[PDB]
Amino acid sequence: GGPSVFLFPPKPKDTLMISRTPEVTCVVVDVSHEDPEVKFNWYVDGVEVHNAKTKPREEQYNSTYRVVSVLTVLHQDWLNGKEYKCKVSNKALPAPIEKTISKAKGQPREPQVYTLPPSRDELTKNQVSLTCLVKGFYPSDIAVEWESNGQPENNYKTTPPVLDSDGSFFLYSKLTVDKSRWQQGNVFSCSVMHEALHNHYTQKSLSLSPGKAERAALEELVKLQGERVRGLKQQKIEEEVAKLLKLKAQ
Amino acid sequence: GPSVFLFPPKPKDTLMISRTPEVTCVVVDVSHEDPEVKFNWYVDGVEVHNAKTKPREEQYNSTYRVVSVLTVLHQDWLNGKEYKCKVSNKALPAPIEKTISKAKGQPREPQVYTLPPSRDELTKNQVSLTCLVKGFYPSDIAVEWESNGQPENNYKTTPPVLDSDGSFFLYSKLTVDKSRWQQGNVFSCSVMHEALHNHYTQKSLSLSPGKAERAALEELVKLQGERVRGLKQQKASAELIEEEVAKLLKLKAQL
Repeated sequence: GGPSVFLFPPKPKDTLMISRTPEVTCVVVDVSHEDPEVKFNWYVDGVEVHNAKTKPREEQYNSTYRVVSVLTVLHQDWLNGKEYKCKVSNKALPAPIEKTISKAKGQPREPQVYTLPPSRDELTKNQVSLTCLVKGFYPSDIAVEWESNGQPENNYKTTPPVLDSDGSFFLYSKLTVDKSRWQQGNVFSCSVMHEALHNHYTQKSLSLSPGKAERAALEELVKLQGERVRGLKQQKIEEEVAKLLKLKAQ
Repeated sequence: GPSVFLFPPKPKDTLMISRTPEVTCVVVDVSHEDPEVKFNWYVDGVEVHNAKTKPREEQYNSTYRVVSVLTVLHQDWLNGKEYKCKVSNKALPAPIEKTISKAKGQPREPQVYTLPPSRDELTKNQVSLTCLVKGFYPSDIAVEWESNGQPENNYKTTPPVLDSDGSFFLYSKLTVDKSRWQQGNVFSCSVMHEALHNHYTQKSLSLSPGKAERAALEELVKLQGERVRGLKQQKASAELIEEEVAKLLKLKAQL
């Protein structure tokens, strides 16, 4: 047993938002101080590529080196299921080691997002738990955050994806808030990114009483469409502005 | 060379006195060149001799996997005693020593909360009953669902997640046909943890009618009772009586 090669996929969030840079990471561990040089060759569907960045080596606790190579990938390439291969050469190896990685294969399935208010039993406590169930998704690569009035909530934790009996995945995200914020009728939003959602995005809202969050969302859309009409009017025209006035009325 | 893993007892086995908690020491990648392996077990530095070694299982890569299982006392494990597995093998420069114990820290009682299905989910054929278990320490816990004193078989539980206050939470999701939920069946989320009285608690969850819905139900019961008594006092088909009596019984059941 000489050096070992491990290959890690991009962060789920990075593959789904076009604004972010998804990268595959090739980690070589148990590199001897004797022969600590490592050459990486990268291949995309068998075709060699040259855009990989090499990180500086790091000392492991067992007085060996860990060496990392990071390859930027195209959103579409990763999601289309292109195979990424890392070939590692080192003098302490009889031959180069190859590892391969790609997105999980299988019929992608759209996540169903369900918000759950606090248990009546939990309303005795000073903090309450807002629950978001995300279920029936494939593959397991997913991102969940919480918002309140278009601003990120930071006091939440998400479970890892769990394999369901039907071969899809589910998880739960738990947002903790002061009971006062809940009782005041604030609207909280569970926001989910996944490859199988329209625009890779959905959100579900949740508040102390039923139609209040639905009414709130409708008013927000009215505001934005009003700004859109005002915008197009200040910009210039008449046909397109009329169509946007029909949207506002809807 | 060979690698040693040490695994703790199943949480349910440490909590029920009827069950046998065991620590498992697994050695993998043992060469059939030097395939003899001696296990020494220590409880808080003190060697013990009650360990049962399983046979030897030639792996696909023509190496051996050897497993040693040490039965532990419920009390010893929960009191946080350290269990050490020392593995000696001629292909090793020195013996490999691995240690395991229950997490150290103030044990904290889990709070159990059942959550009915999202209104949005009641459009679908199956619904999710949710059990939130939070504020527990340490992470060792067991969660099952029951209905009418029988394990429900379509549920999964998440791994314990570390909360921002240093305690753990998880969720257990029971999937049921929406019919079973709608018809007012009681489901129970059952939790075992060292910090619970009797290492056990249960929380139930069902559909029942509100205050206003109960009133309407009582009115229908009255009228259908009059209708049934009417048809019985009169002579109408046992058919029609059967149908009407069945409806009346179903109404009463909903209360």
